Amino acid sequence: PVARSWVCRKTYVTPRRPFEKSRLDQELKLIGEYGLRNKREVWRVKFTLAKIRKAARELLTLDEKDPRRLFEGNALLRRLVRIGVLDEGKMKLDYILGLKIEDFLERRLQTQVFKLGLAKSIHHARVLIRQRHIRVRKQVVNIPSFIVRLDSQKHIDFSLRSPYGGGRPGRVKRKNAKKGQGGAG
Amino acid sequence: DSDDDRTKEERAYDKAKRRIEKRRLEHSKNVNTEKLRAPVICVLGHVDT
Amino acid sequence: KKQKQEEFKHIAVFPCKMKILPQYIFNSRDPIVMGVTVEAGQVKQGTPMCVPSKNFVDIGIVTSIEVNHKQVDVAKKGQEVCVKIEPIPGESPKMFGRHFEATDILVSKISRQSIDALKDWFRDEMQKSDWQLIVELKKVFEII
Amino acid sequence: HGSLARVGKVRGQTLKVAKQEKKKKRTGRAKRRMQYNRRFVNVVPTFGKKKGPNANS
Amino acid sequence: GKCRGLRTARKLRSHRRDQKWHDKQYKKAHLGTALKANPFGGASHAKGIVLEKVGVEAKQPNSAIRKCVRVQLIKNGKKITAFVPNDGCLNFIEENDEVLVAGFGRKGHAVGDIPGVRFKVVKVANVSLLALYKGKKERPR
Amino acid sequence: ENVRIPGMLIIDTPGHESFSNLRNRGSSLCDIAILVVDIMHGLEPQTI
Amino acid sequence: SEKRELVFKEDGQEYAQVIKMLGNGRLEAMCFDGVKRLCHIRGKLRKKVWINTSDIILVGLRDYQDNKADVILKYNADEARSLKAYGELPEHAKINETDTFG
RNA sequence: CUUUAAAUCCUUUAACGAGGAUCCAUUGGAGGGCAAGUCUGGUGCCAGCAGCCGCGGUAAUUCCAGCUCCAAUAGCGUAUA
Repeated sequence: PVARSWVCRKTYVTPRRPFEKSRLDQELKLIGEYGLRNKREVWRVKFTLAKIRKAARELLTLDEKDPRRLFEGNALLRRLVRIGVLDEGKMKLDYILGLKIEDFLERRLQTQVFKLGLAKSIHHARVLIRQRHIRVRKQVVNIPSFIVRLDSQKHIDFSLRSPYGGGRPGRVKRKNAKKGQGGAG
Repeated sequence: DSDDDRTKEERAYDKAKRRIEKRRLEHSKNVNTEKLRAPVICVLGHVDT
Repeated sequence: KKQKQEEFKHIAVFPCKMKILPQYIFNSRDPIVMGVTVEAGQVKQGTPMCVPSKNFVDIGIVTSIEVNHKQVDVAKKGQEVCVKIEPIPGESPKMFGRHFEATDILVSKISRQSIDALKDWFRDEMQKSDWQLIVELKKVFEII
Repeated sequence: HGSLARVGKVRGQTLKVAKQEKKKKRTGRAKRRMQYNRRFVNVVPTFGKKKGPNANS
Repeated sequence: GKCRGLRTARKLRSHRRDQKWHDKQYKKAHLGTALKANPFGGASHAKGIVLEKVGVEAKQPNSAIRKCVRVQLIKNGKKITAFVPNDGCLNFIEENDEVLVAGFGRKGHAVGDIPGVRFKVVKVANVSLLALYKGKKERPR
Repeated sequence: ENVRIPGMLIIDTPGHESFSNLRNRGSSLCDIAILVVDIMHGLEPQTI
Repeated sequence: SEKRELVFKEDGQEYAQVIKMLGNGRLEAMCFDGVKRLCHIRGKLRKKVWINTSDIILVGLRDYQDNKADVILKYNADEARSLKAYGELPEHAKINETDTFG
């Protein structure tokens, strides 16, 4: 009798077929194009899309003009709009079954920083996110798998402690200066 | 820099061994003259003695 | 080791080469009474007897060893003893002077299992002369 | 020959060689993208059986 | 099904019970004779004592001789035949040694060309046999 | 001098049959040996 | 047919003689030590040569068990009496052109 | 510095701290299922591999060792229910 939780669920899912050409082809294509680490995060993005698709199928199973159907139909559509992946004009319940993995991966923090033009490459963007340089509305984020909301898209900039956004120079810069006045004097 | 060998696993304990025999040596150079340990006596003999 | 002797007494046969004395024959057939002198090895109960010069035909199984009508179990080399030999059941009885004579040197019939049995644990009672006799009975019985 | 049933025969009498230079890693960002663009851009699909990436023939 | 009536269910249930009882894997898994006759006693791994080393012949198309170990089990006390897994590994073990034994992966059946052997050797003398093969660990003295 | 010592350490030892050759862990450490001798017999092979 | 190289014993071989023929692809041979051994047919000797009874056979000894062993190669008549003349076999070994009396 | 009965754990912050950034990522496989070399050298129905087909007979796309390659990745393989 302890005060614990014991509440945990799996986020990714393992596919049924272990070896196949084409599945590996677009999985490697998505990993290479979006700068992902390995297949676990694309499997968990597939699992989140599977959850949303199952909820949409269950909600469309129920008949029209039921208050529960309208209730979490409006809730799910409002959540998908607030993420920003869904367009405002596509305000319909059966449009949930018409988007794919790259739409969810478009709202990643890594590719949002890469499209903002303050980073050179996608892997350079992932390193720059990973190494505590970008704040999200006066709050630094060091992880790449961050879902940027639509309201927070226009408030992404460098950290004030980072040397890129204005601050103290880095460790190798002062070491280079110390070597410079060591060799000069 | 080349101070130790290629792997630090067999070179890291050398400083620890140097400190444990210098602790052994120093404990043998600061010694007391009186109030030493308790000696041992050793009873032996034949059966039915 | 006492129990090992008791249930391995029949399977263990000591080697023995025996020299026959002339004209000391009493019974020629059923049983075999012949006063025969030990020249090599030792004689025990149940030891078979054969002839090497007559393509290895067994004589019979012994019953008792008598030294001047006194039953002695073990007889060493150089003693004139009297041995009562009985024919084996299932085979025909033998007679003296026709099947075998007094001009033949008699040896004990031994088996390779008996040699192995004397090798494994019988180190105490098997001497250097008995080892040489073991080598000779290996070299005469066409066994390796 | 020695004997038929002596264990570790071909393990014992085989020759011994050493290793080579250390390879690098990019955690599959170009480690598998190199074989992807080898199979896509470099190697053309020839009408036949197959054409593998490790085919040293 | 065939007997299709609204107010009957126990006939279907009893027929399904009898037809499920008249099976092979269900009859093996739900009887005490199969677990009693199992040398492992329903365990994945077990420990035993090495007492003999023998060599069995293979099947007809595959002509070789395999090195296998006679092992007496600790929990039960009956002899089995166990097969050492990898090349050059019979010399790594000797007589009168504790050993860890496990099945091949056919749920208690012979695998390949080896007759009468359904178990394999994993660990001997509380050290892994794979580390003994690959030289990662040195054998106890 | 008897006041400064931190007590005394006592080792008892075997010496029956099949025990006289286990003095490696009994005699290689004890400083002052004491030999109890019986005057009825005197010398013994294990004592010498 | 051709006079090949006559091989001697190395570490693990012994000159045996077959005294009784076994079925199911197995063989029984009498080695020249005094004990009994059971023999198995080589995979290279599966049908190329038919080993009969009462002939000199080369058997490979096994160290962890001395009851089961394996044959190697067959000596038929001429290398048999030539190596008999070399003196490895003793006088007690009879070939006598396959006589069954012993 | 903070937390804490008092510390340790996390976070913040001085001074250190990376170029082959040796501050070195393994685990199983490469005939079919089933991603992946008719590569090189050795024993040549022996040693062995192999869940199943089957590979081993002195040209081994399967054994035993080096090079390359694929699979998942701080994780991977085996046996049991």
